[PDB]
Amino acid sequence: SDVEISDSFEKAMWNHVSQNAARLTGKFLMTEQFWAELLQSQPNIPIKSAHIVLHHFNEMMLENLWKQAMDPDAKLQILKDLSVPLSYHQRKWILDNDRLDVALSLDGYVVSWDIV
Amino acid sequence: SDVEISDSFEKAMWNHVSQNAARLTGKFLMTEQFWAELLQSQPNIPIKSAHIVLHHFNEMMLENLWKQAMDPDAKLQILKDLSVPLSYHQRKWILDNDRLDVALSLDGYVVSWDIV
Ligand SMILES: [Co+2]
Ligand SMILES: [Co+2]
Repeated sequence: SDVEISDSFEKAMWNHVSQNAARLTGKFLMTEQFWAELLQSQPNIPIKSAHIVLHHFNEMMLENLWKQAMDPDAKLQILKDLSVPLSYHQRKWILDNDRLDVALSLDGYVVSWDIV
Repeated sequence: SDVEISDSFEKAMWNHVSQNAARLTGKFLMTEQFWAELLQSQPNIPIKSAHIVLHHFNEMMLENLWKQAMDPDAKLQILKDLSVPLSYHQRKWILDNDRLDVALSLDGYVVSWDIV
C-alpha cells in the first residue's frame, strides 16, 4: 500500500469526523460513502479515492481517535462500536481533558462512561 | 475503482509520459516506480498513490496512446511491447501525423514501421 496523505488532508478528515459527530455511528464511520462525502466536498483534488481515504483512516488515524477535539460522547460511542481499546494513558487523558470516567472491559474496550 | 483523476492531472500524466519517452520501455511504463517518480515531482498533492495512478493509466489512458504528442519511435515501441492493437483509423492517423507506415500483424499488433 503506497499511499501518501498530506497533513492538511488529515486535518480535513479530522474536521469531517468532528462536524458529523452527531450523526456518526461506528459502522457508518467505516463506510466508503462517508469519506466520499468529504471527497465530493472539495473539488480541485487531482486524485480522489474513498477506498484509499478509508484505508488511511483505518490504518493510520483510528488509533488517534481518543486525542481528537470532538464531542466526547460521540467519540466514546464510536470507540465502543468499533471496539477500539483504550490504554491507561489514553483513559486518563480522556478523563483529564473531556472530563469523563470511562468504564472499560477487561480487554480495554469502552463499555460505558460517566461525567466528571 | 472509485478514482476520479482531474483533467489537469491527466495532462500532467501525458506530459510525464512524453518527456520521459526516451527512457520508456513497455515494462517500465507499467511499473509503479515510474508513476511514483511522477508523484514525487509535485508536492502539495493531498493523496498520492502510485498503484492508483498506474491502474488509471492502464484502464483509461493506454487506449489513447497513439494520438499523443510523443516521440514516434518510442510511442510505437511501447505499443509493440505491450501488444496494444492499432485500428486502421489510428494507423492512418499515425501515418498522416508522425509520417510512419506501420506494419501490423493479423491480430493488429505492431510489428514494425518505416518512414514515408
Ligand atoms: Co484496498
Ligand atoms: Co493492483
